[PDB]
Amino acid sequence: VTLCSPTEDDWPGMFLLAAASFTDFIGPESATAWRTLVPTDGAVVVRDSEVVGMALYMDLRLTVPGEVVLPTAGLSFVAVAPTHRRRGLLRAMCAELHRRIADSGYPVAALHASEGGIYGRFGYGPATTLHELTVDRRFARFHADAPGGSSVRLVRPTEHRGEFEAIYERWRQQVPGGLLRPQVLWDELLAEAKAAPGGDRESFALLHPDGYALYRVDRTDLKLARVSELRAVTADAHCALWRALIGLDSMERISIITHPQDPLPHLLTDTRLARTTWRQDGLWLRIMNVPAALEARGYAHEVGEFSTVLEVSDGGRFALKIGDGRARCTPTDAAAEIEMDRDVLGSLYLGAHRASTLAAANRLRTKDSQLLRRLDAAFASDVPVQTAFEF
Amino acid sequence: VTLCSPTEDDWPGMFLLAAASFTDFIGPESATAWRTLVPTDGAVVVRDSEVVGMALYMDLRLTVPGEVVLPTAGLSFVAVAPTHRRRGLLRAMCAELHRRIADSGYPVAALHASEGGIYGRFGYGPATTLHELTVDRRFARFHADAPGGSSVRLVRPTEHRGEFEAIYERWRQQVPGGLLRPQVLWDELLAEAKAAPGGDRESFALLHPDGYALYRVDRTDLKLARVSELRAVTADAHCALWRALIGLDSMERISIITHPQDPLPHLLTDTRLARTTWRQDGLWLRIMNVPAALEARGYAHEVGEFSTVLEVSDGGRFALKIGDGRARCTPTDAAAEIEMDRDVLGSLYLGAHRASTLAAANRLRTKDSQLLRRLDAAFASDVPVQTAFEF
Amino acid sequence: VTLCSPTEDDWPGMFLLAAASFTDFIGPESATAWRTLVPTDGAVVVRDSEVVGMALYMDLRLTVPGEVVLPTAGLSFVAVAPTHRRRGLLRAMCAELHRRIADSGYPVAALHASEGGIYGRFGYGPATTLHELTVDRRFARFHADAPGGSSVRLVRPTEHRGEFEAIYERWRQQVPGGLLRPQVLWDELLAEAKAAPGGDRESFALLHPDGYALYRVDRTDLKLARVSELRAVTADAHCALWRALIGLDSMERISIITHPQDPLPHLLTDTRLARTTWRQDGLWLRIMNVPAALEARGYAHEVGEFSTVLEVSDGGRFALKIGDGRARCTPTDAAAEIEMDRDVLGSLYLGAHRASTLAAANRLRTKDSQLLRRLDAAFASDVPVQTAFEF
Amino acid sequence: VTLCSPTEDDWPGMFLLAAASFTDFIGPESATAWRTLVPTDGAVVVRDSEVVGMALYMDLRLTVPGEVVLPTAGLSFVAVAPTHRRRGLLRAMCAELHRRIADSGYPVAALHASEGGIYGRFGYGPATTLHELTVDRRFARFHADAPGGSSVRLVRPTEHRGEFEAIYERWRQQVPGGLLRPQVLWDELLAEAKAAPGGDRESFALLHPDGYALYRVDRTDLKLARVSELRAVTADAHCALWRALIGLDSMERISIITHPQDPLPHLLTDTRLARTTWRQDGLWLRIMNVPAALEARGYAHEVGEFSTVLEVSDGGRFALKIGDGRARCTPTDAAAEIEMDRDVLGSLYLGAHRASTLAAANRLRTKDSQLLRRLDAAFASDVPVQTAFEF
Amino acid sequence: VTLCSPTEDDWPGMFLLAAASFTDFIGPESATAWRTLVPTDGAVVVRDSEVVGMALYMDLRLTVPGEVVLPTAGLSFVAVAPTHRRRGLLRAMCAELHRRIADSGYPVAALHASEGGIYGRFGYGPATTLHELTVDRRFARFHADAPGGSSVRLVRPTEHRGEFEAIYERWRQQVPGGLLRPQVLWDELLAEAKAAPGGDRESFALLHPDGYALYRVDRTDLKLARVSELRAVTADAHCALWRALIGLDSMERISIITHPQDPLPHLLTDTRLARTTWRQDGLWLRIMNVPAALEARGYAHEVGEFSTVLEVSDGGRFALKIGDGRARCTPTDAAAEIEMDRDVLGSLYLGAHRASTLAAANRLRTKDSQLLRRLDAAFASDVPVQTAFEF
Ligand SMILES: CC(C)NC(=N)NC(=N)Nc1ccc(Cl)cc1
Ligand SMILES: CC(C)NC(=N)NC(=N)Nc1ccc(Cl)cc1
Ligand SMILES: CC(C)NC(=N)NC(=N)Nc1ccc(Cl)cc1
Ligand SMILES: CC(C)NC(=N)NC(=N)Nc1ccc(Cl)cc1
Ligand SMILES: CC(C)NC(=N)NC(=N)Nc1ccc(Cl)cc1
Repeated sequence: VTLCSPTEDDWPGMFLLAAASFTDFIGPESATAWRTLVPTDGAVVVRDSEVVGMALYMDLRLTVPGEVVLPTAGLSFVAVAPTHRRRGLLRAMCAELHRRIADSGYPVAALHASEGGIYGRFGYGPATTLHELTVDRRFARFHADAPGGSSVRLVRPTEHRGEFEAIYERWRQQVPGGLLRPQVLWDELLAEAKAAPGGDRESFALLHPDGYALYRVDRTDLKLARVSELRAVTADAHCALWRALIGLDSMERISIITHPQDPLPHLLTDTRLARTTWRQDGLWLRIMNVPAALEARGYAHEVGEFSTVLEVSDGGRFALKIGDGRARCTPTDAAAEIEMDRDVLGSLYLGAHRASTLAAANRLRTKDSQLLRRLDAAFASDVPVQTAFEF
Repeated sequence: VTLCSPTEDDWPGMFLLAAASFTDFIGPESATAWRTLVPTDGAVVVRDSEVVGMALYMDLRLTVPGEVVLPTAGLSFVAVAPTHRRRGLLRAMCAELHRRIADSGYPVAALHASEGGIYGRFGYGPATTLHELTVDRRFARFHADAPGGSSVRLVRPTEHRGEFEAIYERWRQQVPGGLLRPQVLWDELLAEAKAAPGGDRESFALLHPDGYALYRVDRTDLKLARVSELRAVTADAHCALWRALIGLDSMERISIITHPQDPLPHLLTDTRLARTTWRQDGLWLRIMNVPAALEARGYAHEVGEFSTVLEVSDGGRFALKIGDGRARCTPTDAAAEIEMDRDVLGSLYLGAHRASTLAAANRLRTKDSQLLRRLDAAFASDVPVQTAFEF
Repeated sequence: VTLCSPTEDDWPGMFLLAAASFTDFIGPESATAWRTLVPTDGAVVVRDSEVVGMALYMDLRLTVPGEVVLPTAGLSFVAVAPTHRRRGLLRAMCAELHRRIADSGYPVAALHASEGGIYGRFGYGPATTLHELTVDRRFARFHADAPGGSSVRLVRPTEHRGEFEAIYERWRQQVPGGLLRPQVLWDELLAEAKAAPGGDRESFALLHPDGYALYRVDRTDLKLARVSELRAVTADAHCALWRALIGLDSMERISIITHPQDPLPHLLTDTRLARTTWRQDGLWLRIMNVPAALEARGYAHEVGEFSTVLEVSDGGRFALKIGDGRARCTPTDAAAEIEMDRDVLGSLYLGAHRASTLAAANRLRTKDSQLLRRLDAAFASDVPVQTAFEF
Repeated sequence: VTLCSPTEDDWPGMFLLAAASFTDFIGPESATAWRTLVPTDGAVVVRDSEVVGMALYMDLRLTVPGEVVLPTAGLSFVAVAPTHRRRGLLRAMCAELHRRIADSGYPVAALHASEGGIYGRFGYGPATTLHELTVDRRFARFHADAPGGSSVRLVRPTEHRGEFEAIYERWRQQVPGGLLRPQVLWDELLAEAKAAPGGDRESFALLHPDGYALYRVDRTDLKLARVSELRAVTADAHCALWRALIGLDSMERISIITHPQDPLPHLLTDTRLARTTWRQDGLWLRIMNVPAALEARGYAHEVGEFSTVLEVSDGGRFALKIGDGRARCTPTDAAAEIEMDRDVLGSLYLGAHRASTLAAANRLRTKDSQLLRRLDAAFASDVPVQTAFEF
Repeated sequence: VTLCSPTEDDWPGMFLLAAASFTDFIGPESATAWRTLVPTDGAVVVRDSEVVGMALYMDLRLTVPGEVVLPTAGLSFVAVAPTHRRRGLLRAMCAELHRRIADSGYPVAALHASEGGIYGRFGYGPATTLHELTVDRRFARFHADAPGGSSVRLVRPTEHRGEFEAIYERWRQQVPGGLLRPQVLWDELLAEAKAAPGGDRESFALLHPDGYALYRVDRTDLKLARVSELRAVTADAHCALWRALIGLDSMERISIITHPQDPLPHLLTDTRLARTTWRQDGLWLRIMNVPAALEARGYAHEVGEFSTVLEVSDGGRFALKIGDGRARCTPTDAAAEIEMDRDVLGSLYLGAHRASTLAAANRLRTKDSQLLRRLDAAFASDVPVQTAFEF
């Protein structure tokens, strides 16, 4: 077996492995559009001749706490032929891409995991949490305090592309987890909004000056509406869109994949009607350069200046000083006050997981409980972390 | 209809309403043990003659952030006959008990809600969150970092009552949400640990010096073990008990009703195996005396001294100064900087809900985003809020 | 918001609201064929610019007891945008159409209800009952008395359109509930008889000189045949078609949406094999002109001449004389002997609901039990009321 | 009603009956390809004018024990209109085809039965057994002894047609139950390997020099892979293909319709993971000429020479001598030592059913237990009987 | 941890581990009756003080092909505390019991496996196959050939204990897999035949001079009868009992756990009505002494004398001569012609698995296909292998 950058002649072999590996593999046409986000030298293949393994990264822009946008290597299209399992192909492909990503200057890599048990050992930690809420809209009444007690329009998505793009662009710059959505991914999204013979029903949109929701009736459950994406830049827009969704009088239930701090339940007289039906890891992060990542993000202003020594397992030891919402992270050989594997740092990085929770599992080790409280407070995000789109 | 404290002659009428109202109504014997926690004048009935409504409170001790224990009026046994709906009986009974609770000197009242839409309008806010985790133990492997890589014993619960009582007593004093469990409730718990003809299977216990788990196989799904209660005072005890539960080799699944910050998922190589199968409000709080409650709890040391003016809707306006982890809360007629209904304060009080999340639903109103960040940080609990036992 | 007859420019806005409101919305092509049944001034829209509400009526011909055919305004395509709920749009649109229908000379309006709780307050009463029967054909044996112990042919529907049209035309003139089916609706029916990729299987027909059945195998349950429509003008035809349907030896079950007096169960040695799997209101009626409707239908010859005074709530008081199967219905200020809301009269009108049943719910009020027996007998239909087709 | 060979003018009438009778009826195009396997005079129709019954046979080649290939009449496309049940059409059509098959010189006829209770009385006995195995691949580990501890390639079926044809051709000559697969059936198979809108997902192939597997992900259960066909000429190929199928890491389950002696379970450390989820009769046989069939197949060499007298109910009495793996079967009027109906002989013929098992049901009658043991041993097949393809 | 024979003081500790390990653990009373089958020194415990592991064997009598009865060590009550997994306790307990069993003179050990992946590596091979058949009795018609076209009585089990014992005793001596059922196990069986509050319904019996069936209606599915045990010594008795079971006119379905050669399906006009709903390994065998086991059983008379050399992996090499239905098995250092692990021999031993099937998985290795055919024929059982009762 050999590992190398694919030639044009490798891509049909890659698309066969993709079709056999991914049920959501639209086809070679969709694949060729995503391919425009893959840099030169962003892809590796393993050949036995025939393609038996592949992996690549896309050039992404990820928003982190403090509204800072990082260049991010988005791992995707990772697959090993069912004929070639347990031969170290995944480890070899991840080692080569990680070498290329680090050499190229990316401070972070990111992925969506097909299973929970793979990517930890390669230094990825789950950094966003997906939370599905299902509302029994038949009983849903808005609280007396809820805003907006007709700013929303029901529209055809393909006729309002410009407005969706501009709202999304405002949203993604404000929210940790936000990703820049390039033109080719808007092309894909609006092509999926069409009804397909034997497939999805037509998508509709609810459009506010400061937010939109895209939804469709479920293929088989005709009383369920699924919200594919709701992006609101203001609380007024979020509440106005939910008032419209709860007005889908022919549905029994509205479901959305959202984040744990979605204020929806608080909009209703019965908080219990917004039921959590599913929870899962969303975006995973591998911190490629510990000092560049820790100095780049903003920190909570509420915690007073403090200094510590952080060791990442096989990733350096650093003097970490955090104050006035900024970190300075410098090499040191001083004794470590905090130790953790690289994956744990990625889990902390967008504020989705508390240092004290990881400490209670012994994933993060310190003898100082005051230092733990300070890290928890500092790494917290003012704006709750959300998940942009899967890749 | 008349509202009054019940006489001894009213109790058979109350037990009939209870049997008709509550499916979990063990019987008059269990009821008579809980009755020892009801103070003189802790109960009201409505008569049409026959009992058509009832409500009472029990004397409880609730742990709040800072390890402070508050006298708490636990509302329970609330029922209105199906013959007497929509006649204002619940509002009349809650108004009278709230008068008695406030006059008696309780700073807080608490309940478990049969539905989500009732108790908000009486000033109760959901203050703890129940989180059911279901583990597919067949795939569960402990992370290399997990502690305890035989401190636990498999025992009969009724033979180790003293040890369970002492561990629980340590747990409940340390954790916000903790409740003192009186002798009569230990009597009930150990009577429910017995197998019943046509009912529950036998409970077993896993016992560590610093924690215990009580579990039983499900009545009908013989491959599911349900953990009824796991109380761990140390991280080592928590991990050791889960190692033993994952060693129940005849089960496919282990389920527990826990809290959102349970570190279990982080103990495993695959965090996704600890699946969230259910989430719901647990304990609800009504703040009866705003200054006594806000001055009693401890606050985060990480936030610097700040002053604000808080108005509770029909519950006073106060100068609120928070610093060095303590609050001072004094009458003022100065302009309000923060306004919220009483129920919202109860939701904030144990740190389960963020001020910024309630603000995004307009349940809490301020024009100062810096003040919101400061309240979020100050009201946060170092020790995650848990739910003790239902009542 | 403004209410008006739509211009040609409004129809794309109406088709967007329709797609978002109705899951069964084939598309703009099907819509344009139904549109040929809508008279000039048969449609209203509400604009905010954009269409946020719509309603129309079609010109129909409804058969009532005595084989009398009434011009009928069939309400359809009624929808309010999810953005515009609770603003009185439905009440405003129904008030305007009802004004136009009454002014145009229609004695009755009719609809199929999307939910049971809407149309009562606008004067519509459920007037036909849908009854789904599911037969376990594996056990079905015909009684010794059953007729037809090969008059039926298995055919392709599109090749026998003329014969279906002529049988249906005989059926609809004989049966209360019958509707004239115009050419455009035969076009639609035969287009739905085609198999669709990802959709319905091919329909087949069973054809007798005096009846037909259209059926298809269910999309997903391949052992269920669904009869979409069985129209039999004679008992011999009805029994012959069921003999053929019970001969679908590859099916386990045959289901049909029929009426409560379907004689099918009586054809079998085991009446219980024709199981009632679903029951629901079918056609709803609003009596627009009380005297024109009550004088138009025929009444049971078995009841002797009687006179009464009927008051319809806000719909007039009338001297009602019924004899020799005919009614005379004239204005009076004499004291009322019978009172009911308009919706109740529509429920009585085709004989689907008994006066004595509505009296027992206090929907119809009299102090005379003899008068109730006389109304029950008079309003009964000799020929059981059936449901023609949905609109 | 009349029975005759169809004219070209009958075929549209036959295709209508086929569409109404068979849910798996691809269409007239697929039907016209299978039609090339039907000999002149291989088809009968019943007319009432219109086609109300049909039956035909195809020219097949069936492998029997000893690697002997018999000309076989494959009954197929048998249907009676639902209008014409219980009129003896099936018996009349089977009697005429059986006359033509016997006169033409076929020693055996075969079919796949739509139900288990029809074909016994026409002399067909179930001769192969279908066994569905479902593997929970997440737990599947190969035994230390299992062969092949990368000979297999993941390929697109349509690009390797030549290789599939050559492996299948080797398989079908070696295994009892094997059928020659003509070019038109390879055309059909590779056309079904394509994804269909609203239908099947794309098929992939696993290709070894000495075996192949064709599989697809299930339409609706996206964690189930269904193996449509696995043909392995060697044990090494069988194990190598299963290693690759168990490497489909995105599936939970792999299902296959195989035979009772599939060695798969023995390849795994946990034999129980290969679960039997379904069992059913596969190919049915009617022995048309008792001596030609019994002399044609090979018998077990392990049993010593023996002689008996076999009577088939209304099918002759024969002196049957079996030795050195060969039978001689000659007319006799000597007393019968063994008696059975024709269907029972067909059940014994490929070794799928034991003589002693049929004797215990009194389907085969002898007074000699030693003769039963000898027949069981002689009729056993060295190579386990498999099912080729349905027709 | 220490391993030793338990004292009387250990048994309460063993019964706690048993209750926690086995859901079917009736209680200490049932346990004390089974305990009478455990020889002195038949039990081992591991102590940490407290019991953390246990295993024992019972003295059984197992019928093998040729109606030979072997003393058999039945392993049972094997459990390791969930606190003590992965410490080699099971391997240590099995090694000690196997030492004691071998020293005591048992030629074979046997068990029922809680999972399929444990006992292989300790030399146990699955030797019987459990086959659940579910009959839709509503369609079941007996074939014209079926025997018995009133020898059976419906009786109360507890009144006919003597007759059940005598039939079972005849059955168990005739059938490979048969076990002697001691008086204490008849006591248990007849105590389980009683209805329990919240548990099983009453059992009834069908009693023939030469067979019995015990059955009960399912706890929850009131249209399912479960046959717990059917023992028939003659084909006439087997058919007569099934005629009576198919006469349970209030049931839809009759289920039984039987063996793969049950002739039931052949008794019916539709063989497919006896559906295989479940298949699993039953009894597992460990051959403790290869020559004593191979010389003890009878072999097929149909195969001519042959000689080979068999090597069992770490269990000896033997000259194996089989002729006239008897084996001679003597030490040799000649080259092996056949090799297999000990577990494989146990799988072959009662005739449930074919040598050629195990060879195709490479669990049995020879270069001689003629030798494989001879072993398959020789190890076959004339009387099909059945499973007596679980332990
Ligand atoms: C929504 C998700 C599942 N879509 C993706 N998986 N992203 C994706 N398919 N990514 C991808 C990237 C590059 C190429 Cl060349 C081909 C595919
Ligand atoms: C575990 C919960 C549901 N148990 C309770 N509901 N508490 C409870 N039943 N409380 C209660 C309190 C007082 C009396 Cl007199 C009777 C009953
Ligand atoms: C079978 C039923 C549901 N079909 C209808 N709903 N009727 C219907 N769609 N009616 C309708 C009438 C007029 C117009 Cl312009 C557009 C649609
Ligand atoms: C895979 C099976 C179900 N396919 C078949 N049934 N065979 C089949 N359809 N046979 C067939 C034979 C001849 C003619 Cl003309 C038309 C059809
Ligand atoms: C029917 C089966 C499951 N019953 C058994 N497991 N046998 C069993 N429990 N055996 C057993 C043997 C000895 C003792 Cl001391 C205690 C129990």
